[PDB]
Amino acid sequence: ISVRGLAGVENVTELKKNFNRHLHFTLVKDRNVATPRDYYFALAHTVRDHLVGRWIRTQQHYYEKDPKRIYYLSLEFYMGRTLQNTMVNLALENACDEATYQLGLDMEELEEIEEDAGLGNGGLGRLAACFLDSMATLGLAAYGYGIRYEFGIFNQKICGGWQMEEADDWLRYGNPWEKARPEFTLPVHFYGRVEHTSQGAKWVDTQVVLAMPYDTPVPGYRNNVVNTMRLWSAKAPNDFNLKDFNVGGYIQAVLDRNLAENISRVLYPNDNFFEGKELRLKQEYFVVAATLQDIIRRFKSSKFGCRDPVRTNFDAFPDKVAIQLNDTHPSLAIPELMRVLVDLERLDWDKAWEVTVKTCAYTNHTVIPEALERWPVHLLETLLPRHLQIIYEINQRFLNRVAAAFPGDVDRLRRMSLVEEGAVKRINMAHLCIAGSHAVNGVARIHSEILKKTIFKDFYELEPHKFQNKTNGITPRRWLVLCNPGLAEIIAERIGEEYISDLDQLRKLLSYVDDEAFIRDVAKVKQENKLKFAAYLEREYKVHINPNSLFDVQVKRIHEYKRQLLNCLHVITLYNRIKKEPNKFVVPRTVMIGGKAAPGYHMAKMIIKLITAIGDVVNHDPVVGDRLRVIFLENYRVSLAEKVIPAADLSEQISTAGTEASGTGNMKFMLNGALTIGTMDGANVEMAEEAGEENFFIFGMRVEDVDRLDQRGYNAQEYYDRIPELRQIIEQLSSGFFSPKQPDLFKDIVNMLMHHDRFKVFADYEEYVKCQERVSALYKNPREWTRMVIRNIATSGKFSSDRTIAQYAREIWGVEPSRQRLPAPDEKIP
Amino acid sequence: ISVRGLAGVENVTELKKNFNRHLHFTLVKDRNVATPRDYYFALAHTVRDHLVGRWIRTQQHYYEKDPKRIYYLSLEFYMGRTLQNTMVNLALENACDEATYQLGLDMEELEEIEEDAGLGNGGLGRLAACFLDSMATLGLAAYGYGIRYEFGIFNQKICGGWQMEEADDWLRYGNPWEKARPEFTLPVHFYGRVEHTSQGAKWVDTQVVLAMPYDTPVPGYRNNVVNTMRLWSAKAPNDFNLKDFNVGGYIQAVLDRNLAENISRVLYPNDNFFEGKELRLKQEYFVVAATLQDIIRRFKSSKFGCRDPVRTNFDAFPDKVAIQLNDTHPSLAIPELMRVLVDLERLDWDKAWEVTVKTCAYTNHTVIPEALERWPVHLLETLLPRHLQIIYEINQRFLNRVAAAFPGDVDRLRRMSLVEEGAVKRINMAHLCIAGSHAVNGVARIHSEILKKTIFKDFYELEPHKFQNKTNGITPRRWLVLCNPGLAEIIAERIGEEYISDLDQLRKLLSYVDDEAFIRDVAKVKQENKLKFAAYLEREYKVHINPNSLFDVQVKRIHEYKRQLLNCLHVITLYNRIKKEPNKFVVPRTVMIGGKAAPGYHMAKMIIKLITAIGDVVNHDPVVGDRLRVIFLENYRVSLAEKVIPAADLSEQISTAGTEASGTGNMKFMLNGALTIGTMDGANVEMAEEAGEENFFIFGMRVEDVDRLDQRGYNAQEYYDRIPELRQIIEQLSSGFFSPKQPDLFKDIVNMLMHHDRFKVFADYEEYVKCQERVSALYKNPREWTRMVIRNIATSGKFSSDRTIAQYAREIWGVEPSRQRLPAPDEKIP
Ligand SMILES: O=c1[nH]cnc2c1ncn2[C@@H]1O[C@H](COP(=O)(O)O)[C@@H](O)[C@H]1O
Ligand SMILES: O=c1[nH]cnc2c1ncn2[C@@H]1O[C@H](COP(=O)(O)O)[C@@H](O)[C@H]1O
Ligand SMILES: *Cc1c(COP(=O)(O)O)cnc(C)c1O
Ligand SMILES: *Cc1c(COP(=O)(O)O)cnc(C)c1O
Ligand SMILES: NC(=O)[C@H]1O[C@H](CO)[C@@H](O)[C@H](O)[C@H]1O
Ligand SMILES: NC(=O)[C@H]1O[C@H](CO)[C@@H](O)[C@H](O)[C@H]1O
Repeated sequence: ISVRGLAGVENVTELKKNFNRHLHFTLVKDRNVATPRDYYFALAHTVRDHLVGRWIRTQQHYYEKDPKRIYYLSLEFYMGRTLQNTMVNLALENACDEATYQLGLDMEELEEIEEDAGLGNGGLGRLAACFLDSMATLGLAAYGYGIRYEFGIFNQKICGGWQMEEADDWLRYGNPWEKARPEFTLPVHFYGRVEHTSQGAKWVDTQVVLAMPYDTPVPGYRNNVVNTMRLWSAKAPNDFNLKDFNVGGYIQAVLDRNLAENISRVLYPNDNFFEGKELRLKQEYFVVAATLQDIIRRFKSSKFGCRDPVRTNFDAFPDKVAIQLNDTHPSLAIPELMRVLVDLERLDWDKAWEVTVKTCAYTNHTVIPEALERWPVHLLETLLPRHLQIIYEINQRFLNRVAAAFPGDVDRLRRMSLVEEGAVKRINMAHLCIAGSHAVNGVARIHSEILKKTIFKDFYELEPHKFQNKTNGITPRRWLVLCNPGLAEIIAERIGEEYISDLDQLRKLLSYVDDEAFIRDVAKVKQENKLKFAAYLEREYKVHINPNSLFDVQVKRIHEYKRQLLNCLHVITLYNRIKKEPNKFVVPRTVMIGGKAAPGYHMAKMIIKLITAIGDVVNHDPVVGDRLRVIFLENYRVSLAEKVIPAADLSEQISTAGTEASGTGNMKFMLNGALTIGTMDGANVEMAEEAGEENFFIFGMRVEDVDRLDQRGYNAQEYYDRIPELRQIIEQLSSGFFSPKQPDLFKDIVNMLMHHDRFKVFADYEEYVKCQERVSALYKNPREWTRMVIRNIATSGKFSSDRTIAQYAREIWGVEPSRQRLPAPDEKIP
Repeated sequence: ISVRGLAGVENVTELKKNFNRHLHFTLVKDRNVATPRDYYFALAHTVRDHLVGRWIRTQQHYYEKDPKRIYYLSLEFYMGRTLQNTMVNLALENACDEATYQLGLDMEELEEIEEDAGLGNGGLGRLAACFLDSMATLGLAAYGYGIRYEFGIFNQKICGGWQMEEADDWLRYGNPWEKARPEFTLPVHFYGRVEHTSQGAKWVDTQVVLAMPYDTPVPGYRNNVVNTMRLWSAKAPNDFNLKDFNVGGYIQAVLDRNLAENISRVLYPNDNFFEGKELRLKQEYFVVAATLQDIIRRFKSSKFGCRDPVRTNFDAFPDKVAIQLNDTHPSLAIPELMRVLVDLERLDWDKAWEVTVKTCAYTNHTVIPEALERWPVHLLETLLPRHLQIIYEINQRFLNRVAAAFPGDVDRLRRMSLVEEGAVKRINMAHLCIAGSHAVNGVARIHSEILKKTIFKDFYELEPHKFQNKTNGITPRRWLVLCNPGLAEIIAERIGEEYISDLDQLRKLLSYVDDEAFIRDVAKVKQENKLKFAAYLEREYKVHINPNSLFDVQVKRIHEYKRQLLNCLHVITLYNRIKKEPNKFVVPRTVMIGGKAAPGYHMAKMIIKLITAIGDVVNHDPVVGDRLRVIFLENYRVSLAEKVIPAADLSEQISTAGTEASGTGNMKFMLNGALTIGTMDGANVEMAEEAGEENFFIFGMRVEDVDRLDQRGYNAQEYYDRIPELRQIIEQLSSGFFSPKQPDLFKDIVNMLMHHDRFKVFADYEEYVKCQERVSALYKNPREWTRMVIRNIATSGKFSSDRTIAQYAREIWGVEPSRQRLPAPDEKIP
């Protein structure tokens, strides 16, 4: 059937009876009233059973051996569905497929019932999920820590061409994967005041919120290692949240508990954009305060909570603990760790600071200013008074370091300060992170260099040893084996299976680049994928596409810097050319654009309306026929990504040079047989470098060109004046060609494009359509297109998250990865 | 060990491995980190497994056979713990005891970990729970329908002698008994307006709240019948509760979902008191609207949803459905059933009304005016506009019936109206219930007569056939076998086990009233019970009592009509007499008073402070010694009742004649070996009548005496003037003898007692202490006390809820009870 494992005799029988046990005893249903949703749950519980045994021994193992522990703090974890992934990592897929078949059910149909765990916005959250899978596969004693939002990223609905947001109640029917651990609830403080008494400061008169943990298992790939993802939930105490007496109402006091519990209610739907709301700051401190207590508790036991030197010496803390900060969201971990060490454990400042810097490491993910976290001091002042005092003291000492290294450089001092003066004073969280961590890294080579050269230049000059780079990666398990079993099978047929946890081995495929059978197969699976997606489209969304055309797709969050607008201009150009010479042959294309816009991002929402507006015109023009279709992919998410990517021919990674820190969707497309048209931005550079620029469609300005233009001054009128095809489009938009009933509907887009385009869309227009012509040329030659594809796939190995994690491990965390199978799952009950 | 069933070889082994399965696979723990709480859950899941098989076949059975269905609507269901009860009804107790023992654990210790299901206030809610157990034991196709409050009755804490209320988070650790059924969610409407169009009215522009059901199994006693208790939870729709667009904030819209979900958040802690708050009205309509939809759906399938006459003829509705209204809380069921039949199904008014009256039956529970539900019309008008219109039409037609029967009686018309004019117009829910039901019943003989003679006189004259009586009862399973296995065993030793589901058989014990061994045994178990309770007291609450003294207990909600104050006066009297003649012998007594006061009931809370104030004085007077102890039993609840009642010698049921509709705690004490001192009120009359007044300590005014006094005019000064012992107490209260630091602390109590005592506490004072002297006299003669006890126990059979349900069944519902074992639980999987 494929290498989804063995469908053993004993195990298919065992699976079936357990499927029936759960349907009866767990779901309390009988075959006669059971629905697909019930069947899905019986299977999920049956699969979950197989990894609890491993989960328990893994955790027990780490307790016995006591290795260095990795803590990955992130406010986002974009997990997606987890049934199939679990089957894959446990080699259960074929057995489950068989068993459910014998039970008379379609596993694929059941898999579609599982709700996505959308606890993230985009790249940053998905990176975290890929990292977890890799850390488990490389046998690292690693823990993912976050917030268990009951409402994840909103579900997007397109009404009359506009985006409609609706609550994502992913827990509505339950989550069979998590395991509530109410017994490990912890208290978290807010507000209050600071009392300076005799021997130390005291954080007093605080409001308490309880943090209840929920553990989700993270299975490694076929090595019997099951790590833990601990997500916190906010709960109100039953005392003060009722006990602070003297009139108000007993009922009202019970109803008001949903005020402290609102902390983990909803994820903030902003991607690369900072909103300074108090609720967000609360979520940030919440995950940090609870997580650290758990970290120190585990440390206090270790082998110190037995003997060792005997005396809670936190000198070994950094040798046993490593906490990674995913962006600046969990930045309060630094001042929080100091508060606990200084205020509670009573270490001296300096010893405490040495410990903190040595255990903390920060990852930066963007250079755009509007994404930078600068919290107003009046907020920190009220909500976390002691942390503010600690931050001012960290700043004081740091700045003294600076003054001593750069005597007289008074502007450097203000530029480096953690405190920003002006309208309102703010705290620059990124500066905090750099000062309190022993390593700061970028997510792609160019981005990392940009940090050193630009944004964090002064910091780099002060401590050059802190700055590193760790190019992002993706997991070949979910992003290849899981979503594209067909491609994975034909690869395995030639080079075996060891590449799933050693993607570098994909290079061996280079020697099949002239192989006639392989070229035929690679081209076959991509055609099978396109057919399946074309079907799904009419199945769930309804209104036909042509599977023979080139599948041109751009799926990612809607942003001005990602330039879906630049993609829009090209689509309109194709349309206009066709209308000019109808009877001329052009390569057919189905251009699919999908992505979510943050609720408050007016421009982003205006862009989604434009895309659908273009499709209304293009898709109903009889002269165009089936040569051009413009489709907006609704509710783009992980599970949807797993469907489109394997069906794509062309991947659009056209951000303005120097704005996309890395990107990861780009890597997903590369490993799945799509060719890339893009700019020399983020990881695009390393991908072209790995595959050879001849096998990549690169165009537009490089970072240096962008800066030159800025010195000069960017003027969009010039481009408007010198390109008639461009001029024709802008005037079509301006006159209502795309919005008849509302002729001025797109005035904001045009106005912006002409007068305040921060991302110079026009500057790359000519080179973009010229370059698009070259891919259409190559697509006309099936054999050569597929051969270039094989050059990409065969060369994508460097982009596996296993490689990324192995580097973080050795260069930042100080631990050694290991592909050693944990001693089986075998029963045991001590 | 006792007759807690057989501890079979095969089953103790089977239980153990299943206990281990769950501890591993369900709880995901290993013996080395498992806590008592974990052990409790493993056991609970192991026990729950045994009744799912029966649950499924019972429900399937009712679907096949299609008998008449009973629907018990109640806003309260005071269930208490459910582990032991389940073991008892399944004959699993000894097997579980053995198995857990072999596993090295104490079942009793684990049982103490289960949280009480406090979804009720007192009598009314507990009656509902006892009724469910009985309906299952008598094989009735019955369903309990209510609200799944996430916060039940508050937990009471005594701080400095005052009651402190704190949220009852009973779901904090989970509920292994319920089974969420999100797939059966239903929509419920609120607000909106009525559109009268061509063919009928239309309820339009409503706000929708979703009702999600949760089923809990209700096992009958050893007959393999497992009925269902369906509790609704409020959920916000994800559309409009987000989709009603045009600025407000996306975050705020998601946070505001906890506004529609507040409906099932907390139970209203009022016992026999009406609070006209909008939230309460919402809860009331919520349970009714959801429940009825479920009722009609099941009806539409029946055997009509196949064939029968063919044409949704609701003429057979009453032959297939019976809905019992527990008090007036679910009274909206009447106008709601009309709205669905008339507005949706389009039946004519008259046919619809005939159906409604024939399926609905109402139970009244109190005669005090402040407990009567009179909803302001402006509330109904805004929240349920169509129901108000239907109510006015029901009233219109009813009043026309009245006018036609009593021509010219214009005052009768206003007195009978469902609409009350005055300050604000109100709707008298009780009148609604009488007009729309085919049977109205009281809960004890005297109470029922009082309804006919007083409160509902006019209604009785119009339709005498509607009024009936159904004396309350309690379940011998939880209230005897479960809480007092020792007494149950010695009874079984003489007369067998058939009395557990046939309590009348307890009469056979009369012939052992002179049996020397039996008297010794009955007295032995009561001494063992008192010792165990005396221990528990120091264990969990700490500060000694003497097990040899008489256990004088009064446990029920704190009310002015229940007269804990009258009990207080006697206690102070005993104290004062002792202080007068210290060296005189008196029978030692530990007087235990326990109960919860509604948060807003100032007087009730003042009484709790008095009780503790008396104990502070009495309990620390060296002259008193161990002859008198005053203890306030904290957080009185079902699980606590199961501990004190079996340890009581004297039961206090001293409400003012004509105020306690029935009572049930009284019956609990009678079946457990305590003698009763009380007034001729509620069921007390029938209990004395059953045991013989010679075996009962009756005192005080009868109903007739109370009325005579009211004609005359009650003047408390008289009693104050003529009784020096009484005068001495009032002056002790008045001068701070019981509250040194705050001398005027109890001025409200004294003021009330002297000037506005609605329940004439002073009027029964003399006869009360005189009567208390007679029980002390009898207690001095152990042999005769125990013989009188045997006369009570042997004669309590009439007070089993099996008898009550069998009457409701035959005289109101029109169904025949059956003690037939359902065809085993045996596997099966169709
Ligand atoms: O005190 C202890 N005795 C024995 N095993 C322990 C103890 N503390 C932790 N463990 C084991 O280590 C696992 C790790 O627990 P953690 O504290 O949540 O990381 C637990 O599930 C147990 O298997
Ligand atoms: O359409 C049907 N076919 C077969 N069994 C049914 C059907 N509807 C209900 N049942 C059975 O009747 C039980 C009663 O379901 P209820 O509707 O919740 O009362 C179900 O759990 C099934 O065993
Ligand atoms: C991989 C992924 C992303 C990141 O895509 P980019 O193109 O790097 O912006 C975002 N959303 C989803 C659903 C993803 O799977
Ligand atoms: C039985 C019971 C009641 C009812 O007692 P009464 O004395 O009738 O008022 C109230 N609360 C609890 C906990 C009960 O078990
Ligand atoms: N999605 C994102 O917010 C950011 O982090 C991702 C993961 O590091 C990057 O690939 C992306 O370029 C950046 O905008
Ligand atoms: N507890 C109560 O509210 C009421 O209903 C109970 C059950 O019918 C009665 O026994 C009680 O006398 C009455 O006050």
